[PDB]
Formats: sequence, C-alpha cells, structure tokens
Amino acid sequence: KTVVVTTILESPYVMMKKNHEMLEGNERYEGYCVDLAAEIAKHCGFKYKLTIVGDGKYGARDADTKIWNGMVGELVYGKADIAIAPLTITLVREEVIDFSKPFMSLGISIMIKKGTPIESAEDLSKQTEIAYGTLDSGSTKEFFRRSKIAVFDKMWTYMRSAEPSVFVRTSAEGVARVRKSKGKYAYLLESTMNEYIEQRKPCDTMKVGGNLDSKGYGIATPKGSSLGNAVNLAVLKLNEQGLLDKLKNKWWYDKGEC
Amino acid sequence: KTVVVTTILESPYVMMKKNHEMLEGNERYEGYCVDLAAEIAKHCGFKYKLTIVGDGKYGARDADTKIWNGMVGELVYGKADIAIAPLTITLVREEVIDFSKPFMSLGISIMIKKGTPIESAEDLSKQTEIAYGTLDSGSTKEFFRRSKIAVFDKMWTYMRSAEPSVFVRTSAEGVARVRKSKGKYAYLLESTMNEYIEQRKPCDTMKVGGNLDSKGYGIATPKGSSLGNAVNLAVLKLNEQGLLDKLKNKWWYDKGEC
Ligand SMILES: N[C@@H](CCC(=O)O)C(=O)O
Repeated sequence: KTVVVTTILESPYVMMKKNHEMLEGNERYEGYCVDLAAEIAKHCGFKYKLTIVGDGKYGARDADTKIWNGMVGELVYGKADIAIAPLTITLVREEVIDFSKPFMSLGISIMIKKGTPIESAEDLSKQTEIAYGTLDSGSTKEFFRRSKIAVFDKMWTYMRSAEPSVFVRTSAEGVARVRKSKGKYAYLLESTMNEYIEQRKPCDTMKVGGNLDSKGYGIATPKGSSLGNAVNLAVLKLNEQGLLDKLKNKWWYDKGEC
Repeated sequence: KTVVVTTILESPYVMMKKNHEMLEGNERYEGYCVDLAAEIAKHCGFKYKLTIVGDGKYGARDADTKIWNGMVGELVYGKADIAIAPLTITLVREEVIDFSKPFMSLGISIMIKKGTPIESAEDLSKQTEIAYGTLDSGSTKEFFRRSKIAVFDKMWTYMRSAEPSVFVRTSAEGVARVRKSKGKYAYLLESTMNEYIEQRKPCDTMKVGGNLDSKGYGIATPKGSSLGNAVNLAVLKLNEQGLLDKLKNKWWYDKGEC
C-alpha cells in the first residue's frame, strides 16, 4: 500500500542532499516538494516512496505516437500513483490526469542580468539591442505564439524570426544565457524559477516587471484515482494553515544567498 | 434544461446595468462574471439564467443547525445548477460542492481610510483604537474563525466579541463604514475588491500591507454534477486563450478613476 510518488530533480523542489550517497530511500532528497510530500502523506495517512521521473520530463504528448512522456506519462501508464512536482495545470494535461487545486501560483516573468535597462515586456518589445527569448517548447512559448496583445504579438514576431535563435532547450540554458550575454539577453520564464535564481549566488540576475499571465502547479493523480479527493483537501488545508507559505519562504528566502 | 446560475451583486463582478428596470433577464446585468458566464456557456453549449442569490450571501455553515446559506447553500440544496461568482475555494466548501480550478487569485487584505496608522495585521492586532471587521457569511470570516495562526486567532478573539458589531452584511457596507469612520474602522476584504475600490472615486481608501493569505475563486457546481468536468475545462481553455486576463483588465484597471 506504499504510494509511488513521481517527482523531478528541479531546485528547490527536489534536490539531492549533501550526503545523499550515504543515505537511502526518501532520505536522499530535500526540497519544497519533498516537504510537501511528507505533509500530504501525514494528512492522508499513507506511506510513500519518492521516485525521480525516468526521462526527467514534465509531461507532453508526442504528436505522432500519441505517447505521453514525463511525470504525466508515469501516471497515464500506471507507473506511479501521484506526481508531486512543479507541474503546471494545463488543459491538455487536465484531459488525461486529475489535478488538485493549485499549491503554488506562477506567471511568465522577465529575467535580466543586473544593470540591463529593461523594466517591462513593453520595454523589450520596443527595442532590438537586447535579445530575448523563451524555452523552445511549453507554456511560456505558447503564450507568445497565441497572444492577441499587441506588445506580446510584437515580441513573438521578433522571437520567431530572430537569428541566431533566441530559444533555449532548458531552463538552465536560459539562465546561463542571461549570465553570459553581458546584459544583451533577457530570458522569459516562470516567476517561481526567476525568484529562486534571484536569491542564489552569484546574485547577478533580477526579476523585472509584473507577471504576464497566471497559472498554477497542481498535484496530479491518474484519472479517477481515489487518492485525488484526499490529496486535494490536503492541499487546501495546508494552504489555509499557512504551511505552503512557510515552505515557500523556507526554500526561496530563509537561506537566500543574496 | 436552462441552467440556473446563482450569483451575487458585487462590483465589478455582477452589477445592475444603468437602465435595468427597462431591461429583461440576463440583459439586466453586467460585469466580469456576466462576461465569464457568457463565455463558459458558449464553450459548454448551454442556455442559462442569471439569478441573484436569494439571501445575498456567499455561504457559510451554521455551527448549531449545520445548514449552509448563500450561494453554497443554493448548490448544496439543489436550488441552482452552477455558481459563477467571486466564490472562494476553501476546504470546508470543497467538502460539500465541486469547484473548477481557480479563474482568479486573491488574498485577504486590509482596507483603510487614507492616513490611518496601520500597516499590517500585526498592527491591527496590537491595538483597540481602530476597530476592524469582515463580511458576514463569507470566506474571510470563516478564515479568521478557524485560524490557529496566533495573530489571526488574536484578531478573531477580538472581532467575535467586539461591541458594537464589527461585521457587515455586504461588501458595500464595510466600504462605507471605512469611508465614514474617520480612520477608526479598517475592513478585512479580498485583494480583488480592495484594489477595485482603491481606483474609484472618491479615492479615499487604500490597501495596506501584504495579503494575509493566498487563494482563488472557482466556478462551483453541486458535488458530482455532470456540468463540473466541462466547466473546469472551459476555465483552463479561457485562461490559455488570455480571456480571463482580458476580462480582468476590462473590469478593473480600464475602469480606474483615481
Ligand atoms: N469571496 C468570499 C466573499 C468575500 C469575503 O469573504 O471577504 C467568499 O466566497 O465567501
């Protein structure tokens, strides 16, 4: 009756502890989602096993094979009982798995190298010297592609045809590109990651402007799983009790290096 | 098979149109939730009738009789098919009705008459000169009643017993009390409402400090209703289409006076 939890190595959600090689089982891991898993399991009265998603992906459907990858695939295909991770609640995912109400909110945001003369999306859109882009797939890119807002439409037209490519293959790549580009690249990404990186050495990036959209991370379970009802109530309780806000502070701010 | 929508008069979510006595049915109303209802109906392929909740309340469960009032009551007891309203998703409500993923975020916040020497809940809690209260039969009051967070527990202990009563029957009543009390009343209400009022004449109130919590409004249906899955998908679709932010921007900000 041990619950198999799928999650992903993404800081500060799930990280290998300092001495992890000398440790076993759930004790190898630390982070926001590790803490959150422990609290959900306590509330629902279950034992569980943390497992890192085999392919290191969140969950997208291949247009050709129709196969779901990532944590969503592990749920869809019966390999895990619950995903506890920074997994964005999207329409296509909601169609195939069940989600709790969100445990954390986020929106698209702008990361700059400190000293970059940019304070908003409008600022980016009106100029050319400072390049800017998104992950080469997912929620952030799709936001721009689809936007009917003039500023964002202008930004998309620019990003889609910019040379060399302004797209990056991973979050770490986007962050590195801001850091290496001497103020000549701004990266559009989730607020949560932006805010986390801002609190980390070498303390050379900053989040600017308001968020461009709004979405949430949810706990996911296989469609119709009986675990879903209980974990959803657990999320609502933990939020109301102030525990979710505490955990955010714990992992983003309390020991911020900046 | 007309779907009966319960809702509530609350600006800018649902408002009486100017010539409403000369108007019929759904055409009597305007606002964010009126627009949202139309969009959800369109996505979901139903006809509907907007109805204003009979008792003018959001919804709470009486501790003695255990009966639910407000919009929640109308869903619980079978008097409406769906609520499309600024209806906060809470644990106690989630137990008795179904909710979509949130279509708007909010937190409890403090409204003051401008120059009132209060910057935080802590400030309110440490003094008695400036009275403070909340809306009856809503999630803000239920939050304080249930809170084990020390500062909020202290504020509830005060509010529950304050004379004369610090509680109001409608959001508009709390706002008027703030405006008429020469800085000696502060009103605890949701950030969304606070920010709307802050940008309306006579421009004499302000939101102070950070939000006290973080939560969201959901579209609600009776537990197990078939409309639920569909309406939830609609909310996700509308968010991904930019329509929720469009409506927010339309009814807030665009309508600012101050
Ligand atoms: N949105 C709240 C009402 C407003 C309040 O309680 O401040 C509810 O659903 O009860």
